[PDB]
Amino acid sequence: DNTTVFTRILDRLLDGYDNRLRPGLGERVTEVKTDIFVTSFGPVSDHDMEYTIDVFFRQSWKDERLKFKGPMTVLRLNNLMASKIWTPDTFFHNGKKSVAHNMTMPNKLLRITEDGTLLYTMRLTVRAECPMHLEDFPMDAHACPLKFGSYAYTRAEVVYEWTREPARSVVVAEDGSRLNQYDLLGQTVDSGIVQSSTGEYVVMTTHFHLKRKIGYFVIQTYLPCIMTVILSQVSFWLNRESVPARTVFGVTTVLTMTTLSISARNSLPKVAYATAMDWFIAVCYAFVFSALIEFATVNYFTKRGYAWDGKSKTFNSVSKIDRLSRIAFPLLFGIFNLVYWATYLNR
Amino acid sequence: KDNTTVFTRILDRLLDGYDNRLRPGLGERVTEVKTDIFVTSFGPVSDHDMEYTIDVFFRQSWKDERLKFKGPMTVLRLNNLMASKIWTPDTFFHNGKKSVAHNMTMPNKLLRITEDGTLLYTMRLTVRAECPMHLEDFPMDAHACPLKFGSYAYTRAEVVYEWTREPARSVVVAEDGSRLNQYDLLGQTVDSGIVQSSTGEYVVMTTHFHLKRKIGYFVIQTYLPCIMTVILSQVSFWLNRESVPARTVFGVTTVLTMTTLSISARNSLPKVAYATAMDWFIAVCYAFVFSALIEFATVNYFTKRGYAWDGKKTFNSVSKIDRLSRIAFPLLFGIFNLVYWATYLNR
Amino acid sequence: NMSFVKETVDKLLKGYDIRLRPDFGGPPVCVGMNIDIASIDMVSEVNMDYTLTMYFQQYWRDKRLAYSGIPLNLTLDNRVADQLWVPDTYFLNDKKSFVHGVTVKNRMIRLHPDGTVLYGLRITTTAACMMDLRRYPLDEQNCTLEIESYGYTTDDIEFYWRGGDKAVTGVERIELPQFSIVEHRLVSRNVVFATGAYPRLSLSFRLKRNIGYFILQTYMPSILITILSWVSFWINYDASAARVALGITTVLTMTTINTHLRETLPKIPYVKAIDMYLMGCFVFVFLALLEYAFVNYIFFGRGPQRTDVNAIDRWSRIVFPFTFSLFNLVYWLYYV
Amino acid sequence: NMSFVKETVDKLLKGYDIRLRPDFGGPPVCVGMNIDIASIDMVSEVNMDYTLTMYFQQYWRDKRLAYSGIPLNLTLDNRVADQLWVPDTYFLNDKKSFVHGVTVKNRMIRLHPDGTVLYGLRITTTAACMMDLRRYPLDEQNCTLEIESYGYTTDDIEFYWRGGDKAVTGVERIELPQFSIVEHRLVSRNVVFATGAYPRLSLSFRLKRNIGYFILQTYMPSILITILSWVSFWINYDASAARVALGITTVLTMTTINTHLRETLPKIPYVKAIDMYLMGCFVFVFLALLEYAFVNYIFFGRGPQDVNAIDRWSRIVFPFTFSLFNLVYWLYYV
Amino acid sequence: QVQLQESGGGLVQGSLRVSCAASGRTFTTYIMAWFRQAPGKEREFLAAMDQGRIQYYGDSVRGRFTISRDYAKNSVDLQLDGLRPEDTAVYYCAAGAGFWGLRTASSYHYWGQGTQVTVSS
Amino acid sequence: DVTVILNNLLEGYDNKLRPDIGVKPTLIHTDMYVNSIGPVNAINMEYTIDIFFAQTWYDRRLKFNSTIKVLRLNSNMVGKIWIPDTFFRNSKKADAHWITTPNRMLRIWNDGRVLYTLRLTIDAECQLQLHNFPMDEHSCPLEFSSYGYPREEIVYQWKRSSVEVGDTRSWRLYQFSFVGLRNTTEVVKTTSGDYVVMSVYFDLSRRMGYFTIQTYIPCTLIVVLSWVSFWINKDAVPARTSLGITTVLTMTTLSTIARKSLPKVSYVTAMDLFVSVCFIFVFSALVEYGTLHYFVSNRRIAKMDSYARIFFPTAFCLFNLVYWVSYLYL
Ligand SMILES: *[C@@H]1O[C@H](CO)[C@@H](O[C@@H]2O[C@H](CO)[C@@H](O[C@@H]3O[C@H](CO[C@H]4O[C@H](CO)[C@@H](O)[C@H](O[C@H]5O[C@H](CO)[C@@H](O)[C@H](O)[C@@H]5O)[C@@H]4O)[C@@H](O)[C@H](O[C@H]4O[C@H](CO)[C@@H](O)[C@H](O)[C@@H]4O)[C@@H]3O)[C@H](O)[C@H]2NC(C)=O)[C@H](O)[C@H]1NC(C)=O
Ligand SMILES: CCCCCCCC(=O)OC[C@H](COP(=O)(O)O[C@@H]1[C@H](O)[C@H](O)[C@@H](OP(=O)(O)O)[C@H](OP(=O)(O)O)[C@H]1O)OC(=O)CCCCCCC
Ligand SMILES: CCCCCCCC(=O)OC[C@H](COP(=O)(O)O[C@@H]1[C@H](O)[C@H](O)[C@@H](OP(=O)(O)O)[C@H](OP(=O)(O)O)[C@H]1O)OC(=O)CCCCCCC
Ligand SMILES: CN1CCc2cc3c(cc2[C@H]1[C@@H]1OC(=O)c2c1ccc1c2OCO1)OCO3
Ligand SMILES: CN1CCc2cc3c(cc2[C@H]1[C@@H]1OC(=O)c2c1ccc1c2OCO1)OCO3
Repeated sequence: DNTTVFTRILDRLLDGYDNRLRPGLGERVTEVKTDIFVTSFGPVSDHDMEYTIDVFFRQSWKDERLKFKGPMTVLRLNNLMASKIWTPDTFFHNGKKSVAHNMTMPNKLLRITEDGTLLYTMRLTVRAECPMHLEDFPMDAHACPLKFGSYAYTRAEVVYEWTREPARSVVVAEDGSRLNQYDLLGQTVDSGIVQSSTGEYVVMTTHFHLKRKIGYFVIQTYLPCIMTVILSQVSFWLNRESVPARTVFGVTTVLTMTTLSISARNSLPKVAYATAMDWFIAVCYAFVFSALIEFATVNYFTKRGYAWDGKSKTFNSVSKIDRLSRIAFPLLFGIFNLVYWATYLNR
Repeated sequence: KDNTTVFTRILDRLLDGYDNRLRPGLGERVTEVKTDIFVTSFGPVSDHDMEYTIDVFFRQSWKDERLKFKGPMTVLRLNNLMASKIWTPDTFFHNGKKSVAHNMTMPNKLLRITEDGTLLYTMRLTVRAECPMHLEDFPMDAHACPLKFGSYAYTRAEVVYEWTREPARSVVVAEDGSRLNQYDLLGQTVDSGIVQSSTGEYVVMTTHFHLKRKIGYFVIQTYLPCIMTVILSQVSFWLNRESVPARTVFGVTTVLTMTTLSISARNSLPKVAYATAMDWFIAVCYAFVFSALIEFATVNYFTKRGYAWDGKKTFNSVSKIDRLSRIAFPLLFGIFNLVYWATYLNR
Repeated sequence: NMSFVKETVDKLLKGYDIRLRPDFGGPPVCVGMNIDIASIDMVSEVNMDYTLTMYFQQYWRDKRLAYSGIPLNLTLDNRVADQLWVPDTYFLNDKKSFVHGVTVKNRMIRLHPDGTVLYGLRITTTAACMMDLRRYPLDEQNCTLEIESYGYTTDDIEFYWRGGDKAVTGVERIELPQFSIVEHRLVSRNVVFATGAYPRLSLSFRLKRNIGYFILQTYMPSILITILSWVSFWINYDASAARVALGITTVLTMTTINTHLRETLPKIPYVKAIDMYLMGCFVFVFLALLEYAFVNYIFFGRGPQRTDVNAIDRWSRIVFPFTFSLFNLVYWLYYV
Repeated sequence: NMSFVKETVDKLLKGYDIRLRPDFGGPPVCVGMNIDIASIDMVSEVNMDYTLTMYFQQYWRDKRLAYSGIPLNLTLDNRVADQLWVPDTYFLNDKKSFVHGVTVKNRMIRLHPDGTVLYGLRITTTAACMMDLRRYPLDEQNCTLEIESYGYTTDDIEFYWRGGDKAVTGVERIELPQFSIVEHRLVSRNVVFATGAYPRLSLSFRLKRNIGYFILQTYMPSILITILSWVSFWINYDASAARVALGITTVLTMTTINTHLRETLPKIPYVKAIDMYLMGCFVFVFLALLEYAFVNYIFFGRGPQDVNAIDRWSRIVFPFTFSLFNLVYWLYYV
Repeated sequence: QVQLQESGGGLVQGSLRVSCAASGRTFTTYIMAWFRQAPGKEREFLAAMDQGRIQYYGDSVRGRFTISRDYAKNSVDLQLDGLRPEDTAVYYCAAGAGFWGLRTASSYHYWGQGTQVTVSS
Repeated sequence: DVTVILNNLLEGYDNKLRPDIGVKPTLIHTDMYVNSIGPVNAINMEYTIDIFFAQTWYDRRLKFNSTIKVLRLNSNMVGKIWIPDTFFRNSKKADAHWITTPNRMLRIWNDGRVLYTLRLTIDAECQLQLHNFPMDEHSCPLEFSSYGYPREEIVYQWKRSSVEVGDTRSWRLYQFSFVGLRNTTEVVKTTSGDYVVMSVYFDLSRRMGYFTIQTYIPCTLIVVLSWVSFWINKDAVPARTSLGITTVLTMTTLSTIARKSLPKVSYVTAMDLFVSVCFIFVFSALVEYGTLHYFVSNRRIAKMDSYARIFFPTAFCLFNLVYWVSYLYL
């Protein structure tokens, strides 16, 4: 008895219905309320300057053409009928390649409340477009936007909203971080207006705020360069007569800084300016360069070729520029570390 | 109104009694499909996959007697929706891996009807064909990359493919369609062959493209550093016979440099598992460097003392095998270069 | 034997509505799940996901599809599954998934005379599992697969594992080159949400990473380079270009090992166990050259001002292998 | 109200033919085009192309769709576009392109009372370039986009940039990570063939490559390694292992820089301008150890058969030679 | 050094157009804004245009004013419309890449010199 | 005429039903013309293969009496005839081609004989047991059966000329060498019911002659280069030290290569064993110089060069004897 009335309601919905045109095309603006549930904020590619996110994307809008009367108050349609009802063309302004899933059935729900207010809760996967300012690599933070609006319809035709308080509408799942590089602090929900060539559009916005973890770069990139510079300054406490030892030392510490430089620049998008890591590596490379130049200035003033014996003709003294550089270079490197780590942990 | 009515009536009564399943000349004759290709952008030949992207217009023409008409025009333009209800020959590229019919912004198909019945079917294709490449003479080689295409279900007795123009003028590449990083397109070559099978005998149009790899990149990246490293290994002979750590550092770290050159000349190079000519050259140059340090071990066996010649007791004679290695190794290196660059440039 | 079966099929599809749940006003239909796994293809730590290829089979009964008079189980063509009711089951972990289409789209319909229908898809999914990789490579992840009805609540549909202990077969026929499966589980439960209570099953695994690659590739060379850093203590202190070149080429070798393992291992930019280990070994080889610099400044520098070189060498042979052994003890007790 | 609008759409699309060109016997239809570029995603020097995301919009006045009695512009659902006429426009430079499909497929049909119809498409296309990388990384590229009608000739269809020089917008929004857009030009032309003159448009760019990054990564360390090669000149000839370790470890470091910039940079196997600079620096570093071979053979070999002359001469010659090399390089390419 | 130089009038009974030039940096990828500070030490958000041309507005001033940018000449332009006497304050140009942003003064890290606009009846 | 024949065939034909659905199992004679085996992915354990896949069966609901005797049709009849649901059991990716037309075909003869042939590229899966790398042989399968139909409903059978093979010189086989080929038949027991599973095994083995001139010759020569130190005097200590430690660095530069074109399997291959024992020998050479320098100079070790010059080449030649004989001949 109930299924008979149900199939009669299903048959007599779409009689005289037209899915080509907006509900109230001359009457009112069509208010569409929107809810988002992020199940995973997937992995953020720095080379492509993009990110991946998975959402359940709930919509709701009142359609006068789909009132009904029956036993129940709420319906649940096929996608065969959800392709036969007007549905607002919500595209994503920064989408690169996005997928509406259909395993196993198409992931589309359409509820009809008995007043005619639809509820259309589909499940997506969004490969978005977050432009990154990388002056402060890797000690930086930036916002990544998720921005949707209607495509064909203007502000005069379709106006979007949120289903709740706006900061509570976009809900990230608790186990839905799914990042290794960055660290999601929180979202910021907003609403805005574009001026395209075709008219003003209501454009929603969710920002996602991301700070990069820096422990990997302190272990891999910063500390080996620091210890290499510490070695290049250390060599001064070898004696001035051991020319091949300090020579091999200086040139191969420059080779070590070369290896660290190229391996640190490899794992990074090829931006066209000076990242903070590039400043650090270049100045450390300059220190290891200046150490070997200082040893050359030591070697030019040697006058002798043999070592001081362990018991006592003349001998060499420790050169004065050795005693100068032993105080000079670690002080300059410590001053540069204070300036660097005080400048770039502040922004 | 008159032209639209006549045109619409001709289109609506063109498909009277037609079947798409049957060949024109079903039991009568052989369908004479006449093909023509304009190659716009001959894309990147991939050495890593034995493939090449070709991006072609593809025009083929045949006569359908069932679809003749009268009227003011001789030329009838068709929608692709109406052209899907007309027989077209099942042409497939024999060595195509994965090719794409373009669908922007419409499907890029065409079908004109001449009033006598000779059709005209142009479409923009993009074929990732298979080119069997042999790297026995890397990088001093030529390749022959074909396009083999025939019908699939219709044999030699039922369809015959021809070329529209004279075959030298049919497959014409663009003047601005080189788009090769690492080759010269040295002229195409056509043929109209016949290839047997188990399910009958079929008609195959081949079109070979003849290529030639440029050489100068591997000269400046691979050949010149190996040559200069071998000459730098020969540099060690013109020292004295007392500087054991210096000539030792020469003989060991030049082997290290040749190892680095072998690694990062072979990694940027597709992994065929046989002896390419570059690998022959790098292995022989590596053998020269190894022979240089074996020469120094032979020298260092016969030294008898640890002091070199003063500015002003007795001293060392210059070694005889140092006097013979200067004549031996650069002459052998020149002989091997003449043998190499005289052998592999006749190929 | 063809006409009668054809008439029964055409009677079953006559007047059928695909938009009607079995027993639409009354009880929940009990759809029974049954997975057979072909393979796990890859487990990517970068995108935090695995890739599962499986045979995914659903048992339920719809009494509109009951037939009598035939003693067979009527296996139909897969194109009749567009003309039946099939459940709206999805995968919550699904990044990317497709039913294969060679040489047809891989579906089955196998009807039973009491109305029971089997429905088998052949699915390659890419399920998303969060990982903690702070114990890489000595870790054990687990990764799941969440199966759930989309629109029907638990008032309308129910789920169960068909043969609830041994539904998912083929788990132990899987040989991953990089991991090992300790054990799988089968959790049957019902979520409660704001819109209603939905049924949800969840196959889970427990992967263990095999460390035979990492000992041979990443740990043993670092150990042997760190041992070769210590040969300078058995070298006399007068030889500067022996001990300096030894310690310098040793820190260069540790730098090259660290950079090549930064290249070949999957790029996971936070702190892992192999990073702590390689950094600690680099610190050891660093101190083994600071020792010689300290010895050279004591002998050749604090000589004429007028503290024993052989004492520092003997005490270093006592300390550095014992310190390295304590470091290995703390490491291989902590990360196990 | 709404019933009149529904009856209006139904009688506009009553008896409509989706194969007739607008004014099928009369004049050619004018299609005015309009692009809002969202972004340029990647510029791949290996594959010689670029990925271009835009809003490709068209205008043509179709007199079979002119309504009356309604003041508002009829913006229909995008699924009426399978029931209309559209131009057969394609892209000559294209490799692989797609109208986006989330959440529904991105079209718009915005009708107008005279019969003007807007046709919008959010297209992420991939357009090819022929790149002159012979001056890499100091090049100026010219990447275009070539729009052409497919079946209709210029007797049937006409293409113009709607607005002259201000059709294509949003190029100033584009912030490429390594390029910098000098200039975009807009070209409208009919292309004479043998089969018939076809219309063509041409969006184009110019991409000046940004060069301070290679000063950071690639040029500066080769300069400093080249200067560290010279340190052997200010060392006594008796110290053999020092000058040999200098020259040898210096050519080893140059080998590592050349190999990891063979691996780091985009891989295009012909002669570039960074390759000439790196190979020239390798030649200078090689000559600076041939110098020590020259010194050691003249003193310790041809002693019984000057050293400060050769060293003092090289200290003046090699900096002048290297500065002349930098002068020739950075004025011949720039 | 980044210089955010302002312009525009400061007194009316009407309309007003207040611009804000930039130098030292290409701000194409940066969210530029206008603020307002009455005597009372409160930085109130007014308007912001994103890199993707999106106008965000303050809540108290929504629909009254209009923000636009010249992305080529690197400037932001606030068009004033229908001025209350309570629109009497200093107008602060700002730029940034707003982090916990678009409404909060601790997101913008580049600032204008501030321009007084005095409106009475 | 032939149009009338096809319209008479399609009348009353149910393509939801197996032919002979209660009568007998549908016997299918299959055939396979392999174009090319693509590059065998050793890491993901795939391999590409491009085939023509031909099936025959008798459908007695497609009988027709005429003069034509054969219906050499397009791909247009395919969606209306019962087509067997043959899936490839170890495929990860498989595509029938759709350029320029659907690459399918259909030939209906008058007694009901039906030929169906579609062109397929397949990224088939096979497990690669990477013991004895790079000297290993394999047999990568290609299995197929019906999907929904059991043994009682569909039986496959090979024809007499079961796998027809092209020239093998046009194939995309970089590293491996095509040495063998066989077919088989098994019947599996899956949960839905017993399935007749065909298979084709592709026997592949190596072209070894690459890792000789990439890794084996350099590792052996650098072991000899480590031995070079022994014929140098004891009192040149920086030369011996630089020899040992830079030889170790170049061993590490070669152990870089040792796991290039492989998945991260967690056992010792022949390549890993070779590179590891060479690294152990160079390690032992430098530790030997350390024990020669401290036990003599810094304070029979005093003659230990004359012991090492015989002891290390003997152990290396015995290691090459045992290694190469065990991993080639056994
Ligand atoms: C990148 O690379 C592209 C491709 O090379 C560059 O694009 C080229 O830009 C130039 C400059 O804008 C273009 O030249 C101009 O063409 C226009 C259009 O004229 C066309 O249509 C006319 C009718 O509408 C027709 O009369 C023209 O016919 C001429 O040219 C054809 C060519 O075959 C010839 O056969 C005829 O005999 C005529 O000579 C043509 O079809 C034209 O209006 C321009 O003229 C102006 O500018 C010139 C000086 O340049 C001046 O003398 C004139 O008085 C007038 O002011 C001009 O000729 C060229 O067409 C573009 N190339 C292509 C393939 O379209 C691009 O500039 C590069 N850089 C960048 C940054 O993108
Ligand atoms: C990059 C550094 C560049 C430094 C450039 C420096 C260029 C420069 O002119 O240096 C001079 C001198 C270095 O001389 P240095 O100590 O190397 O050499 C001693 C000097 O020659 C004495 O004159 C000798 O004694 P005497 O005459 O026979 O009795 C002594 O002989 P012996 O004891 O062997 O028998 C030599 O060792 O430095 C300073 O005085 C402090 C400068 C601090 C500079 C601090 C710079 C940061
Ligand atoms: C890979 C190369 C392998 C070479 C293997 C070569 C193996 C081999 O045979 O070596 C022995 C010898 C090396 O001679 P070389 O000149 O190096 O050494 C001299 C030789 O030992 C004299 O006997 C010494 O005389 P004396 O008693 O002190 O008075 C003399 O001492 P001093 O006067 O200086 O104090 C030494 O300098 O070579 C040849 O005779 C020609 C070989 C031609 C080899 C041609 C090779 C091209
Ligand atoms: C598919 N179902 C029902 C419809 C629906 C509609 C939605 C939604 C999720 C869901 C899911 C299901 O319903 C939930 O409430 C929910 C769902 C799945 C996963 C969840 C959920 O809450 C926390 O985690 O998020 C916003 O609008
Ligand atoms: C799409 N248009 C019209 C139809 C057509 C049909 C074709 C063809 C190209 C074209 C192009 C257009 O027409 C041309 O004649 C032509 C076209 C584009 C580019 C060309 C052309 O000739 C040389 O370079 O190559 C073979 O058959």
